[PDB]
Amino acid sequence: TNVYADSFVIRGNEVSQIAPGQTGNIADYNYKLPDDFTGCVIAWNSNKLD
Amino acid sequence: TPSALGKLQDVVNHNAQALNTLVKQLSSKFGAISSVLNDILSRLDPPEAE
Repeated sequence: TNVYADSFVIRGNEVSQIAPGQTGNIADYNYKLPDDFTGCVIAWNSNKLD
Repeated sequence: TPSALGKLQDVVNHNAQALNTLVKQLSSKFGAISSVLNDILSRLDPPEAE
């Protein structure tokens, strides 16, 4: 029905924080996912680009 | 003879025993790591504590 794509770059090891029910710096201050989140998470290495 | 009202005594005895075992069933660990919901919520993340 309505699909939205978010884009953000993190320090790599913080990929575990982008998930429902997770806590941390990015999870609590920058980007938080609700417990009823229904979607997909796509993360790849960008050490050559960014 | 105190054993004249044995039926009326056993009725409330069985009722109290059922209440006691229903209370004790809360201390059971039905495949979980603990019988307290607060401990499970504080130890594991929501996706795993579900």
